[PDB]
Amino acid sequence: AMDLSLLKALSEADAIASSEQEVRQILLEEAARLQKEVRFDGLGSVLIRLNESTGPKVMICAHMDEVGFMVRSISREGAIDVLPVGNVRMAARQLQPVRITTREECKIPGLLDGDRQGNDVSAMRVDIGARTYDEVMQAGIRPGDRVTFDTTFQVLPHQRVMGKAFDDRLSCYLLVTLLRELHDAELPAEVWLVASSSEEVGLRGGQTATRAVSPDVAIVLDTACWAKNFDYGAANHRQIGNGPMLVLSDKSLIAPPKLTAWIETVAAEIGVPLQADMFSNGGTDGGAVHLTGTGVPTLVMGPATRHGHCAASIADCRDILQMEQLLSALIQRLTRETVVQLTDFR
Amino acid sequence: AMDLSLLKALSEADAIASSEQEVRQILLEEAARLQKEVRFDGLGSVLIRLNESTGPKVMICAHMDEVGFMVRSISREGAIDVLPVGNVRMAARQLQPVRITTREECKIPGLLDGDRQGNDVSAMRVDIGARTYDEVMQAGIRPGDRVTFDTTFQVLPHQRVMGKAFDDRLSCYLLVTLLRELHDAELPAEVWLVASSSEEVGLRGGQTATRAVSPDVAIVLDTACWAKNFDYGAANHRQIGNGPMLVLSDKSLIAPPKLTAWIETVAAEIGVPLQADMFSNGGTDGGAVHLTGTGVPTLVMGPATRHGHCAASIADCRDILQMEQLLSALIQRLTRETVVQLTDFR
Amino acid sequence: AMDLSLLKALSEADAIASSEQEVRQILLEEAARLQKEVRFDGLGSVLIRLNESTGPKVMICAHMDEVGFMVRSISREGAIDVLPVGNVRMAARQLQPVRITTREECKIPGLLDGDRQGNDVSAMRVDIGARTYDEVMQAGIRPGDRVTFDTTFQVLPHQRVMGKAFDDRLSCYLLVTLLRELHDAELPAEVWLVASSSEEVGLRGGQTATRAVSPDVAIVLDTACWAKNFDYGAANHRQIGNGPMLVLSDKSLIAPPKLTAWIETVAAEIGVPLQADMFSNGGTDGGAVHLTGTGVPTLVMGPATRHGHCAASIADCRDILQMEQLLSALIQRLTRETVVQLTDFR
Ligand SMILES: [Zn+2]
Ligand SMILES: [Zn+2]
Ligand SMILES: [Zn+2]
Ligand SMILES: [Zn+2]
Ligand SMILES: [Zn+2]
Ligand SMILES: [Zn+2]
Repeated sequence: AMDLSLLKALSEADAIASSEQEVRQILLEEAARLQKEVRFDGLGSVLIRLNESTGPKVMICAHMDEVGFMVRSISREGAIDVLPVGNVRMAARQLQPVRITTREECKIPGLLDGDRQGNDVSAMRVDIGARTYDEVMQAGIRPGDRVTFDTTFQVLPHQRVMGKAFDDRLSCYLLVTLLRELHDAELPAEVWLVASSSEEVGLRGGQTATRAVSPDVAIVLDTACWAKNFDYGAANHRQIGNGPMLVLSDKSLIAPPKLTAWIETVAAEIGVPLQADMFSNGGTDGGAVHLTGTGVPTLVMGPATRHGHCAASIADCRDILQMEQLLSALIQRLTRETVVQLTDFR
Repeated sequence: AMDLSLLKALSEADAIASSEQEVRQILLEEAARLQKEVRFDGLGSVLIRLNESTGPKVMICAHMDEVGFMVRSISREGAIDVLPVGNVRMAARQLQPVRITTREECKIPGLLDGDRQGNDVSAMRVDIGARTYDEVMQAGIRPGDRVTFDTTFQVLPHQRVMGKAFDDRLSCYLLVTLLRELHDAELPAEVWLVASSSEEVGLRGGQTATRAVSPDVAIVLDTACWAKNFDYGAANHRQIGNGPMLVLSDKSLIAPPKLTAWIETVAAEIGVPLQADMFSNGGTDGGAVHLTGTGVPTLVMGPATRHGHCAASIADCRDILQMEQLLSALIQRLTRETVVQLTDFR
Repeated sequence: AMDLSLLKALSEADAIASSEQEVRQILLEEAARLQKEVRFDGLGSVLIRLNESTGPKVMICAHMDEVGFMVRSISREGAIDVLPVGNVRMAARQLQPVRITTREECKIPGLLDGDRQGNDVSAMRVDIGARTYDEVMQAGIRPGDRVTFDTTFQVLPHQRVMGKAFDDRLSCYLLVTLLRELHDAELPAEVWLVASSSEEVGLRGGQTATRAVSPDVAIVLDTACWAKNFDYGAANHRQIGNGPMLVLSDKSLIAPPKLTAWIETVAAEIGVPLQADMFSNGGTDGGAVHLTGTGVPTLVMGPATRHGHCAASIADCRDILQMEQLLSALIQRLTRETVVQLTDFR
């Protein structure tokens, strides 16, 4: 079963690096309802201790922030200059409905447009219909205000879903349903569920949250899409409906073969199909995470999406439920001896 | 003397980020034979304690991984899509003999080819003569398999050598011969010989291994070649036969003048000529290493090579022997008072 | 069965136009062991009379030479300038392992590199690690020395093989196995097996050897590959595993319909599938051969390969065995009345 109102709430929440209160508050409400202790790092990353165990520490990590824009400047004509926060697709920077969230938490709708030069779109502005600097000031808008795509979460035919911020609200969704499923479970590992701050602008909350937790093993949840959307050939290992992705490599991390092989054997036991994927361009917080302290065995997993870093992505509900199932099964098998065996280089 | 069978074993070993077992086992055999304690970081970096001393901690660091490719995908026709691991030269991605190592450690030879567009070569595929997907599966080949240049180590005239992975197997070679020479020596410093994991893909095993060791001083061993191979002019400071290189700067590190001055005085005492070099394009272990904790006085040194990040590099045996001699002499002189003198900013 | 040691010997032999002694000696050893008469043309082409017959003269022709390079010049720095011999692929002229054979028959390994400008790669140099002119002289290297790809012959999965010079060492291989099989056979034709000199540089040994033999009919054995390697569509008629190629046309020859029809009927009788192919870009022995004297009915056949004129090609052993079988069957059926029928224009 999908909780579509939770997925709607997370998708529609407006949260960028350093202003993630809308996502944080959802997570905090879930933890408080289940009487779970919440800790924070210096950046505001949410650290939820699932349980108490003398077994190995496992961190399951998602990012709270989405790609968007930030108010930079207001012109005398009431044009709102913005800069991108994260890698917003160049093709998603022209004539796009957006909304601006002010310090008083008011939301003002607008149309974003930019100048195109070849590949690149820069000099972006948001139009709220204002004719003066003062009209914008009156709406409560200020430099630093977050700007996000103006997308309503929607259900698609055949149990697929569409909305903004699936990178990485799908994984925030998974953190919550893991918490709901496993809050009273007897587990062989101590599990920390981490929603890290500010991933889209680099590798920020990932680093600090990992240090605060100090896991023995880490699972980073992120998503990705194939550039050629309707190419269902053997080269596309990011096809929605074909099961969770197991990321073998990205620019920041090459997954450890022992951990990869173990997860594959668990997925095969429980009947979850896996897509083994490699990122040619992208980075995840997998990179910063594994390089913490003296090194953490880490891999990246997640459901595939179509499109990404734009007004809307598409995901398949079965993929999401299967990731939930695989994560739970992995957690239930992560014994001290298992994690020792997966880190023995002799 | 040169141990050519050792250099052959190291050069011909196939080891990329996260799959360095072929090099690690060679290192482990050397340490065991000399009854030396071996530790690991979380990434599998090999940490060899040479001795016990109350003097300063000295780390000598080389990397285990080589540039290569990784199996990404297998088409219905039996084409094996691969992605580069590390910066493989663009001119080394077309019609190159390679071999793939499977999870069962079988080695399947193949021909790599890529699609050239201008400077760039991408969409790389390996051909093993297969006609179907299932033929490749039957050979044991899977996504994630390491792919390396199919190069046999060879002796050249006038005591020079040619083979793959000289970056950084020449430096792994140096770690071993230092271990063989100094295993029973009385030394003013506690020496750690570190073969770090995953350097070609970033600041990876270097960072974590340095933290595990916490040295007072670090020498990072790496190699480089001059782009204009037969220009023996004054601007080429990477000429084979002209002595070990002392790297004054690279993208990731500017060596401390106090440390470089000291090394220069030791080399002049023992009659080892040095080439002072600056990297305009490249980075090293050096960058990650010196930024560890509150900062480690660090420099980069090593034998020059011709060519690099391709099927074969060329090195001069005299250069290698002189580096070995300079490393031993530095270690014998690294007293507590020396390393305090070289770190005094007052 | 395949004689892999023979194919290895032929593939690994280093032989270019005017220096084909390594292949010629292999051929001479086979003929002597079977007490067969060997003649030469003025270029050194090897002419083997299989038998004595009053029937029509049949020539079966392969070429001895491979594409490679030739030492042109040695600089004061010990760089060895080379020029290509034959059409070496442009994508096979950069960072390629090679070896140089001197007049004393020593083999010095090296790395070839070239200067790319657009499509073209020129100003090729070989590096043997030398630092001076005199170092190269001391190694025995001189202008005129042959330079070949440094490729070891290798077995691939599913009974396929990989090595250099498959163009045209696969066909030299076929000459030898035909000689071994048919040395004592009673035949309706007088068969001449010809390994011609210097094909890669023009219409060279083909022309002169044909004149020395004056055949009534000629089969020229050569190989080709399809530019788009993994396109197994209907337009690729050079797929390994799909049977020997019958060349309907190339730049230098349009095969006689009467001859191609006959061969097609023989192949269908014995169950050998054929791929009918047309060269849009290439020429062969076929062109020079058919224009000899008052004209010789001639066609080109051979096993397909993948890749060509580079460090390594791939071939399918079944294709090679089927060509051997088709050649033997053609020879056994080539009666005086057959070859008169196939040349009657009235
Ligand atoms: Zn993202
Ligand atoms: Zn993400
Ligand atoms: Zn390198
Ligand atoms: Zn290196
Ligand atoms: Zn040819
Ligand atoms: Zn040919």
